[PDB]
Amino acid sequence: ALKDQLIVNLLKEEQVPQNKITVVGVGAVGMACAISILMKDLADELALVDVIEDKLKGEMMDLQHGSLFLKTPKIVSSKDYSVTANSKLVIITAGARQQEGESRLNLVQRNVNIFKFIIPNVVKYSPQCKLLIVSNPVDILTYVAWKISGFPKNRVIGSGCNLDSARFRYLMGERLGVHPLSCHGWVLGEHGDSSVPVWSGVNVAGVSLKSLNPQLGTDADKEQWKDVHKQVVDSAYEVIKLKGYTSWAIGLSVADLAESIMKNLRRVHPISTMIKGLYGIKEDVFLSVPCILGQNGISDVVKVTLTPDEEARLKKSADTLWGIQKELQF
Amino acid sequence: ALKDQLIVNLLKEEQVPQNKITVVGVGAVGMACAISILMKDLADELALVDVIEDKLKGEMMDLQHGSLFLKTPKIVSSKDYSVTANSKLVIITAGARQQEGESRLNLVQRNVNIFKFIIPNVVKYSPQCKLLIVSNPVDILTYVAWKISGFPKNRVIGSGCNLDSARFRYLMGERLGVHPLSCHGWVLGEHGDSSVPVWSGVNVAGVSLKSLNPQLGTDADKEQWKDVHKQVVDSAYEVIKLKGYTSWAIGLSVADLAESIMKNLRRVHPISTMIKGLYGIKEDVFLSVPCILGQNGISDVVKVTLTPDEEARLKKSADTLWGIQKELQF
Amino acid sequence: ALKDQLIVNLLKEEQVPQNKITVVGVGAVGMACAISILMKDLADELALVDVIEDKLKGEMMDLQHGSLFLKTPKIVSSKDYSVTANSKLVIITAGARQQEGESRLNLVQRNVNIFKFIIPNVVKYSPQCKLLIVSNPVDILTYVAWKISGFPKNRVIGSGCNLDSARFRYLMGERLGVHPLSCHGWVLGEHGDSSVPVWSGVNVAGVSLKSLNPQLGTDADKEQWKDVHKQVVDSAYEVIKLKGYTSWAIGLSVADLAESIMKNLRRVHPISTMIKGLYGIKEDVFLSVPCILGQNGISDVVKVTLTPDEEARLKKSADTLWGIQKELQF
Amino acid sequence: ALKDQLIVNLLKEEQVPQNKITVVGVGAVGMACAISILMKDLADELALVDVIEDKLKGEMMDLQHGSLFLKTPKIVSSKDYSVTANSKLVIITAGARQQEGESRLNLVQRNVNIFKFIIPNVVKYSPQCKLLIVSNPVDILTYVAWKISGFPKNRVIGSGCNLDSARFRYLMGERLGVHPLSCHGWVLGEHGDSSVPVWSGVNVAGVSLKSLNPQLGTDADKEQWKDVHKQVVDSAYEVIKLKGYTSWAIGLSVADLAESIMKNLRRVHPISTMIKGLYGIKEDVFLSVPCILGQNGISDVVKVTLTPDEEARLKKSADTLWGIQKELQF
Ligand SMILES: Cc1nc2ccc(NC(=O)CCNC(=O)NCCOc3ccc(CC(C(=O)O)C(=O)O)cc3)cc2s1
Ligand SMILES: Cc1nc2ccc(NC(=O)CCNC(=O)NCCOc3ccc(CC(C(=O)O)C(=O)O)cc3)cc2s1
Ligand SMILES: Cc1nc2ccc(NC(=O)CCNC(=O)NCCOc3ccc(CC(C(=O)O)C(=O)O)cc3)cc2s1
Ligand SMILES: Cc1nc2ccc(NC(=O)CCNC(=O)NCCOc3ccc(CC(C(=O)O)C(=O)O)cc3)cc2s1
Ligand SMILES: Cc1nc2ccc(NC(=O)CCNC(=O)NCCOc3ccc(CC(C(=O)O)C(=O)O)cc3)cc2s1
Ligand SMILES: Cc1nc2ccc(NC(=O)CCNC(=O)NCCOc3ccc(CC(C(=O)O)C(=O)O)cc3)cc2s1
Ligand SMILES: Cc1nc2ccc(NC(=O)CCNC(=O)NCCOc3ccc(CC(C(=O)O)C(=O)O)cc3)cc2s1
Repeated sequence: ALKDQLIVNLLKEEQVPQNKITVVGVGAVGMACAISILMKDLADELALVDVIEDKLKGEMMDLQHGSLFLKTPKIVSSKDYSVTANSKLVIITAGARQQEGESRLNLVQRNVNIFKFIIPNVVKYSPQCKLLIVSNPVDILTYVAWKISGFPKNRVIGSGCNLDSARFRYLMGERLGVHPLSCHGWVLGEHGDSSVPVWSGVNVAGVSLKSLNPQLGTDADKEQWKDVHKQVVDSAYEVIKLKGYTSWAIGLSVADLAESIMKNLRRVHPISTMIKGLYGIKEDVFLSVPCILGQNGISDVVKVTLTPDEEARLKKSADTLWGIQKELQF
Repeated sequence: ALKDQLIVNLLKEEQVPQNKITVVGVGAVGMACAISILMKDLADELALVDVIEDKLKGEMMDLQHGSLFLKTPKIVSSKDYSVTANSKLVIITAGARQQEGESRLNLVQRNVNIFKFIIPNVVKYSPQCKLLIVSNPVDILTYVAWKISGFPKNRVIGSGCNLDSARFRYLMGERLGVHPLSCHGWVLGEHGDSSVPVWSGVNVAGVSLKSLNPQLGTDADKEQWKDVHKQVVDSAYEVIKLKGYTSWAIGLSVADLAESIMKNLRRVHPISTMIKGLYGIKEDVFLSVPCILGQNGISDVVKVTLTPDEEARLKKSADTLWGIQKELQF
Repeated sequence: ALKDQLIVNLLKEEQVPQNKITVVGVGAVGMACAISILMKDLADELALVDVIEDKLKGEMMDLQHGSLFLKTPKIVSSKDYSVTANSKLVIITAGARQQEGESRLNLVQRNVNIFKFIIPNVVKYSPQCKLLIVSNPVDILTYVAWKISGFPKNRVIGSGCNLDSARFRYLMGERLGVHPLSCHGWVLGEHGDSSVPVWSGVNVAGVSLKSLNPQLGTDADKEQWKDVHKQVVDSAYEVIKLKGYTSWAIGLSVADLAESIMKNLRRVHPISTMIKGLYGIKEDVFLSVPCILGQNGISDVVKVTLTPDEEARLKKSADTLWGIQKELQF
Repeated sequence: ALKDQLIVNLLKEEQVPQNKITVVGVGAVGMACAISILMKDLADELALVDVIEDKLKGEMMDLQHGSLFLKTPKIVSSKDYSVTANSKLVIITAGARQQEGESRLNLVQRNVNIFKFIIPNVVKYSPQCKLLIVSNPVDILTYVAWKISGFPKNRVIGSGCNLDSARFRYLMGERLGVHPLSCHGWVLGEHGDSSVPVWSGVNVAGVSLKSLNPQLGTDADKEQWKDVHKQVVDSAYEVIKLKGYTSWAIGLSVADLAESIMKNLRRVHPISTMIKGLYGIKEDVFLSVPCILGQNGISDVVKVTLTPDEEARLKKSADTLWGIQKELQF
């Protein structure tokens, strides 16, 4: 053989991948996550899983053809979950998506049914994984993935409001003529219609915008900053109306979270987690609050100081989500 | 105003972008080129152009929303070519695509018609840009864009065989158990069924595979390495059949060329250029040969020593292209 | 020639660089600025300048030998300023450095004299550049460089407190178990002994540390957070005592500024700029305040709401600098 | 505590890093390896070891201070090897370095004595690590480290000719006006005076320079390409004569090797390995040959087909190293 005439093997020792990531679902969101992760050099192996065999194989092949231009030496795929073995991170992007004028909360029964099959199959092969839930409704589905997997809460994370806050900072950046990296502002609660803009923490270089304009984000606001949060809520629906779905911003948001987990950065992200005990919330509600994210998932929660109004709205977001949780049959 | 209570403006000046890239066409190919260019931090401004307004705006907004995760501070879009003013590089991804089982050569007239409108509009707003042609049949469309633009040949580049070569190195690497970066092999001529594998130059660490296997790539080869090239040829068809189209591999291949251009790397890439005078070729045929690629586009061409068999194959590829090319009127 | 047998030249176009950066001074600081800039791929051309012929050539050569691992195709050096022609960014690291126990302010006469020679020569060859002053005392030398150059104030930037702030954030991060990227805090004023910690602005996810601990930064503070600032002020001296000089942190700080400038990011950095007209300062004092940094240098200043105490501290920093500055002759 | 008012901890756990790198020795080379590894985002933990306590603490602090601009969340140091625990890769840059005009082989006994202390300590704390030997004479010290460690040969690697080859490629690139990435040349054998240029493998885009110029690298060669190899051999001497030592190029070469290891790349590098069984070498000689490098270190070796003269030159290099490997007492 040519290979043996060219190369002498000196070590047969087959090995386990050290930094493996799995993406479940090869729809537009799943593939945006995949390409983003590959372009950030986060994994030594990427596995893709779906139920549509041809689409799955075609997606994997297309990525494989780009290997010369990447630094992820192994890209694999299968409808079989054995292909996901030894993953450090499992990203769940499977399920029904909302039509225009349909709530993400309306996806609940359909996506819980899909999760009942995916979750156990996924956890089985990767004892060291963190579960990163992207599928909607993300908050409810992070709670669902937590209850089905039986994982500790630190290991089960929802992409939640990382994208909402990225949109909030883009929009604030645009109004102020400043890069989003230097515009700070938090959108917490549901990754949906009940999200909460934390006006009290909106700042540039530590300067509170609300200290400058105390009416910031109210109906009394001369510059109607509330319209920025309105634009954040309406973002998915405006883009869906235009191109039929969304994929790039979410793929980059998910890759941002994968980077913190894979590199143990311990950076703070507004992501879906269990908030029972915080803000007088006594139920097992999952929703976005600032979390410290690293190699063991969420190791810590940032206790944001909310004004009674921001706190009322966060509790309103938690009540909405709890009501929806009351519909779950396991 | 809040902005004025927060920020003291010291310079109101609206300066020209210095590293601008335009992508014409927001189909799956154009969007893969856009995402890859953004992940590679190649541009300070990205412009998108298409004819379908909602789609175009939606793609732009989706990319805009991921700004927090990027280093490209301005992403714009319009059907109007004024949006492309002062681009350093304009990437053409517009046009008809082949069906599964249809030659790229069969798109010629449809894409020539579209190029008759696109090219003068690009030239009007960026008369000093480098034109990178991706639309199929790439080799013929590069010639057509060169004829329409009136640009010198160095500034009209076709993505050509950059991808065929990346696929060849991926397959070679998978057979040898070596990363494609360390597997060298060139696929030249038409980015199509008449491409030419240069078996004489196929190597690992400067070790000629042909010196180890004199029948390498021939019908008489025991290991049938010619099948690797057949897999390169069938790549697009295979992927179109499974997923419906191709995008990721071409998007990374285009980002690779954009990088050599934007960064003046002077790396060698197998890309579409005029080959009149080489290998006894008399006509204005454009096809892939190893080119030195930098800030002024194609400055030089590497003279590959071809065997009588490889030469004959390239001459036939040149022959197939001119047969279509000669008939054209625009 | 072998080059002509291998390569056919198609274009004899001289080529002018598009993203050229010059580093004046090949001392530990200049070289740490160079390697960081090179590893962030910010330039297509790097030029080095010094007065020690041998040191200059050796450093230039050592960088050149790493070319295969870099994306900067041209590395050049000379004692002649013609080597720096057409730079977009010129980083000044030439000058005397302070001993242990000596103030950066004591370097003023030696460094003003050196700048009288350097600044006109840089300005002669790069009329479009941004001048980035690193040499000490940075705040006074920025003013000196601005007065000599004839450049508008937006294009004369001091590295200032970008380092002091990175140090503050690292220590804050270490205390909190959070990445410095998520620990916000600002050190303004002189890059020196009179720098000002803006406790009122110190926060994690928008949560004011001073709201949780009102005693923050005072002698009354049980956790002695004032010590974080004392460690920031003592940093250079502590590191000089241990290693003989500082280089890695300043090099990364400078490369951070180079990235916002070269890439037109419009990020907010605490860098040296004219403060006349803010905080009741009546003289042409240059010190660090949060600035929007882009392709035209400093376009805007963020007006920080300082507590009376923090403002008095800032005004004392300004007084300290003017004391030195008013005694200058050039 | 302010930390606890701000943060709620979910999980008080053992933070064993997953991608840990140790650099032993904080001289100019060790620090160039450290900066290059940090700027390539290869590790989640960097540990520095040295015998000079103040110099070590100063270097650690200086890097730590640049943390905000990095993605390596923990940088530590100690003279005690407990700090190196659970390293994936341990880089040895400790020992005497050569003076102007002193041979690397002259450092042999001083460094062997140092390796008798270092190697058992590294092994005690990271028994499963890959050992990357940089200290000179690297070929000999890789054999020394292998014998002392008792590690299998795949996990004991010498930086070897990776730098000699990058230099050769830079010089060839400069001569041809092509980026070093597209210029292929291999320098094998000792990283020093007896290194071997493989003229038969020198090429651009699979085009052999020797087929174009049959006298390439010989005395008869009109263009004197043998002078390119002489410059590779003289490089460290020329740079030591100019700047006092070398650092940038080796640091970048070492980070390149660290990248193949950490990311399981399976790239081919000319590195120090046991060559017993090749080219008529019957003894335990370590020297550079092309090696497939990944997560298990060197798993395979490319059998380079050398000319009778190139083979003779390699046997000569092997004879030189074995003669001295016999000068060893440990
Ligand atoms: C083996 C199996 N086991 C189960 C178990 C349960 C279910 N259950 C359901 O099927 C749930 C009901 N389904 C919906 O109502 N879906 C709403 C439509 O939403 C979408 C979602 C994604 C795209 C992809 C799209 C893009 O990503 O852009 C593209 O790429 O084409 C398009 C439309 C099915 C199976 S199949
Ligand atoms: C038994 C079974 N096993 C499997 C295995 C795989 C699959 N495969 C798929 O179903 C793939 C196709 N479907 C999807 O990709 N759906 C996920 C969409 O998730 C999101 C999440 C967030 C956004 C962001 C957006 C918004 O929040 O709306 C905004 O804010 O912009 C958009 C869409 C099906 C099955 S069935
Ligand atoms: C304002 C205008 N001026 C003109 C002038 C001329 C023409 N020219 C023609 O249309 C002539 C007919 N062309 C073909 O025969 N097309 C073959 C099918 O090729 C494709 C190509 C792309 C996709 C898009 C793809 C993606 O977005 O990735 C997806 O999924 O839809 C789908 C099918 C159109 C216009 S519109
Ligand atoms: C007057 C007018 N102005 C405009 C302006 C914009 C648009 N917009 C579009 O046309 C967008 C939709 N169309 C496309 O995206 N088509 C481009 C397809 O190009 C490629 C190239 C290479 C590959 C790689 C592949 C292969 O080579 O097959 C392999 O090898 O894997 C695949 C597809 C239409 C008009 S009409
Ligand atoms: C053609 C010319 N025209 C002029 C005109 C004026 C002046 N003026 C002065 O010379 C000013 C007087 N100098 C001092 O008092 N120096 C105090 C200590 O400064 C340092 C600085 C750096 C290092 C580290 C550095 C290294 O070791 O060199 C490294 O490699 O990192 C060590 C000590 C010189 C020239 S030369
Ligand atoms: C007529 C002439 N033309 C030339 C041309 C070139 C040269 N060449 C040199 O002078 C090179 C050697 N000199 C230096 O490198 N000195 C500048 C050091 O600048 C800094 C800046 C910041 C820090 C950060 C640090 C701190 O602030 O102390 C902290 O906080 O950690 C440390 C040191 C001399 C001449 S003379
Ligand atoms: C018991 C003990 N434990 C310890 C622990 C730590 C330390 N610490 C140090 O010894 C640090 C200071 N010493 C060094 O840094 N020396 C190593 C230099 O290594 C190289 C390697 C390659 C090149 C490349 C170059 C060339 O090959 O020359 C070219 O080709 O450009 C240059 C220099 C001492 C002891 S003693």
